[PDB]
Amino acid sequence: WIARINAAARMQDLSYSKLMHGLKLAGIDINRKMLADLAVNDIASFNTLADSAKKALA
Amino acid sequence: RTTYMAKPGEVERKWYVIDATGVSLGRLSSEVASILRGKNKPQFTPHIDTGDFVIIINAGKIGLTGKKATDKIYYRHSQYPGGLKSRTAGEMRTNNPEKLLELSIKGMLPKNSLGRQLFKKLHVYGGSEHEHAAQKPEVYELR
Amino acid sequence: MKVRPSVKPMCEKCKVIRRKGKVMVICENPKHKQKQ
Amino acid sequence: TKGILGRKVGMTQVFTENGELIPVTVIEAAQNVVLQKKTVETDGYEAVQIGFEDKRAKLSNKPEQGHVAKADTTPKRFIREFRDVNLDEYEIGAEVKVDVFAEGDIIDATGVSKGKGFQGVIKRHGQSRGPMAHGSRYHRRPGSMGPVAPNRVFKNKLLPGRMGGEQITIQNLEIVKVDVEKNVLLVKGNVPGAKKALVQIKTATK
Amino acid sequence: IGKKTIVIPAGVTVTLNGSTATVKGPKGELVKEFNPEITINIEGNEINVSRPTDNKNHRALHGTTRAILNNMVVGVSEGYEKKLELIGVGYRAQKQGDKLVLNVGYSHPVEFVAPKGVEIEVPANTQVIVKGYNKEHVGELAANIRAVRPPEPYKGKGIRYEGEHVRRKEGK
RNA sequence: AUAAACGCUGAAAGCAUCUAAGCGUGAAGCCCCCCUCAAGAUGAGAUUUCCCAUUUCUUCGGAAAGUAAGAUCCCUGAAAG
RNA sequence: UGGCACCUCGAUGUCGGCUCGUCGCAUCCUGGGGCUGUAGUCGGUCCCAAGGGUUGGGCUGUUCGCCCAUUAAAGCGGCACGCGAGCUGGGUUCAGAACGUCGUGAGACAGUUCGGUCCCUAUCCGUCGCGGGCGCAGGAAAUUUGAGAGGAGCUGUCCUUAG
Ligand SMILES: [Mg+2]
Ligand SMILES: [Mg+2]
Ligand SMILES: [Mg+2]
Ligand SMILES: [Mg+2]
Ligand SMILES: [Mg+2]
Ligand SMILES: [Mg+2]
Ligand SMILES: [Mg+2]
Ligand SMILES: [Mg+2]
Ligand SMILES: [Mg+2]
Ligand SMILES: [Mg+2]
Ligand SMILES: [Mg+2]
Ligand SMILES: [Mg+2]
Ligand SMILES: [Mg+2]
Ligand SMILES: [Mg+2]
Ligand SMILES: [Mg+2]
Ligand SMILES: [Mg+2]
Ligand SMILES: [Mg+2]
Ligand SMILES: [Mg+2]
Ligand SMILES: [Mg+2]
Ligand SMILES: [Mg+2]
Ligand SMILES: [Mg+2]
Ligand SMILES: [Mg+2]
Ligand SMILES: [Mg+2]
Ligand SMILES: [Mg+2]
Ligand SMILES: [Mg+2]
Ligand SMILES: [Mg+2]
Ligand SMILES: [Mg+2]
Ligand SMILES: [Mg+2]
Ligand SMILES: [Mg+2]
Ligand SMILES: [Mg+2]
Ligand SMILES: [Mg+2]
Ligand SMILES: [Mg+2]
Ligand SMILES: [Mg+2]
Ligand SMILES: [Zn+2]
Repeated sequence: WIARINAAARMQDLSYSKLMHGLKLAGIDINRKMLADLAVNDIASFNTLADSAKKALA
Repeated sequence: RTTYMAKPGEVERKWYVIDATGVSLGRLSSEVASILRGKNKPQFTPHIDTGDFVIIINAGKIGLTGKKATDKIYYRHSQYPGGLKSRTAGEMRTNNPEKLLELSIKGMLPKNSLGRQLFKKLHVYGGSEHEHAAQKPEVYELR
Repeated sequence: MKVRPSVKPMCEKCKVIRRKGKVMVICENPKHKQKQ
Repeated sequence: TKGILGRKVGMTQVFTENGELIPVTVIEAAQNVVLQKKTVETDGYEAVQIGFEDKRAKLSNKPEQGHVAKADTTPKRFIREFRDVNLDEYEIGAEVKVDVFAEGDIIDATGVSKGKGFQGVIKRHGQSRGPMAHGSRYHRRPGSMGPVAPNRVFKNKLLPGRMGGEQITIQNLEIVKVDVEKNVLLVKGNVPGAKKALVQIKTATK
Repeated sequence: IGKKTIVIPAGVTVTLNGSTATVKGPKGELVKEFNPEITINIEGNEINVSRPTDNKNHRALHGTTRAILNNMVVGVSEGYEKKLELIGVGYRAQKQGDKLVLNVGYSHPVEFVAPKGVEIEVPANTQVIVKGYNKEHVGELAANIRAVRPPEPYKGKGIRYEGEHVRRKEGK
């Protein structure tokens, strides 16, 4: 799951490390299993979550 | 339960051409090995092949920092007594750049049947001309 | 040529240099040539 | 650089004009023709293909019969190639005669050795026997197979096997006399192979 | 201290193209490359060079660039030559057109041909000169000529320059 | 192309210096040259020539059943074993 | 040469020689050099170099060592002191007998002397040769490129240059 999430998040100009930090800092508590599922077959929702994580970091 | 596992032929495999002018040998090989393995896709399944095909041109201008062009040695043994042979890295870059790149990249792939299948997807040319124009490869930029 | 671990000048006109990354002395007296 | 193909006829001797007596081997080189020409634009290397003996159409098949018909001749029994040769000569279908050589040239002979069967290590590799008295029980045996530490036996540990029958070339070997009408070639010394073997004669490399 | 102030005497054509350089005088054409990290200055009759980095890996290059520009300028203007003399019985020298022969006590004559840009002339059987318009080639050709039979300390016989103090011994 | 070594030009370090940038010589040794094996080199290569596009069934995929070029069974043998 | 006592006592055969080698370089010869208290011929010492080469006998079971005659040279070491399901069995280390010496004695002595059973049909890997099968996107006949690998690699004397 971690490898899959990292691959899907590098296309948004983000590491796995930065994305996980932003998700924790934003308050979202979705585990790696559901995030990998979204990365595989709901990429739009994954991009939405990644945008929220980007907002949290800055 | 419910976790996506890919199937053979289910993922598209594309073609890339990478210019190796001035890049360090290992720093190019790491990126190429990651591309071949298929680790840049959210479809990555460890037990099958989802990676891409790679064409490397201008392998004769690959970079070697320090005194590696003369002080790095490549060894072979024929399994006959006293049959060890040596070769320096600058000599191979001058004469067989393709084999230098192939050794470097092959050392970075998994050492099993799948790794042996992945190695067959790499084409290395010492010049700037390749014969795979029928596959319509794209340009890949490093990093 | 003297190959020693203890290269050092032997008279008042010896000279110490470095060639290919190793210390050696040169003199107009050939008996004084040394290298590590 | 020149070259022909021929059969080893026999072995004899002749007297030179000086007075001395020398051994010679007789080679018959009749009926050899140029078949095909290999070029660097088509093959990657330059060579000439020569065929040696006419053979009955009963023994030849359609592929090789078409190949030889492409040069307007009858099927051949031996076909070989020569490199390092000038392609300006050798028109396709032209014949090669023994007079390409002259008395005094230095040549090379290439052929397949006489066959010795399953031979032991003393005939095959020229080993040494063990003592054959003083109580010894070791006469024509190979030897020690190696030390103990490797837990194995190395490669090139010479052992019994099939002895003869390989390709051998022996070089810098003078020519004595050429007879154009009888298509023979008297050349001084030995050549590998039994009688009726194929011998490939060509100009010395060095 | 000091490695500056190149002065072009006269009739010397000097041009700069990228990292290269190009010098022409009355003698011949000399072209060679230089590192881009050095700075080259050109005007009508003066040449100057400066080192922006000012560290060990750059001061030496500044100095050598100044030195070899001076060498190229002076070579085409005034020229370079070296002096060789042969000492000992039986050592002669003859010129076969553009070819040099030496008899230095061997069982076969040794032949030297002057390459392009240099001229070998022999005023007398026991003394030779090499001419040219660059220091490197003239010096190397003279060194190769001397290396056939270098001087020996016991009697002094051999080929040598005009200005070295070859050591002498006794050897009773 | 190099090892030990010998040099040319040359600064750092107004001189000197075989080294730092750049050139040249230099071993029975290294890589070639010479002889042999070698495409199962699964990366299975190349050239020349020969045979051609049949009939039954199949849900396609595919199968069988007579052949062409060619080869073998069987027999006479040795230059081979 | 020793110290320890970690594996082996429901067995890991020991010295020398024979057959067969392979590796290290701290190089005996041959190749290339620096210094010399190197005139020449011959040497001394150090540096690079493992490609090839490196004898036949007398004495002793001998390794070793001395000697004879040669040679360009007669290198030093590792591999279970390489190699006994490859060989020998002279030595050591079984039962017989004798000497010197020790013991009252039966006996004993890294003291000597003469004689003394060396078993095995190769399963797996390994090595040397020779075949069958399938593969190599049609089925065949020949001729070949060469990635890669193996072999070879030694050296004297005489004449001339020139007394
Ligand atoms: Mg001292
Ligand atoms: Mg014997
Ligand atoms: Mg017997
Ligand atoms: Mg093992
Ligand atoms: Mg050279
Ligand atoms: Mg050579
Ligand atoms: Mg093929
Ligand atoms: Mg018969
Ligand atoms: Mg011990
Ligand atoms: Mg204890
Ligand atoms: Mg035990
Ligand atoms: Mg047991
Ligand atoms: Mg050494
Ligand atoms: Mg020597
Ligand atoms: Mg010497
Ligand atoms: Mg040896
Ligand atoms: Mg006797
Ligand atoms: Mg040994
Ligand atoms: Mg043992
Ligand atoms: Mg032993
Ligand atoms: Mg033994
Ligand atoms: Mg054994
Ligand atoms: Mg005994
Ligand atoms: Mg007893
Ligand atoms: Mg008593
Ligand atoms: Mg008896
Ligand atoms: Mg007896
Ligand atoms: Mg006994
Ligand atoms: Mg047996
Ligand atoms: Mg087969
Ligand atoms: Mg090869
Ligand atoms: Mg192989
Ligand atoms: Mg060999
Ligand atoms: Zn001094």
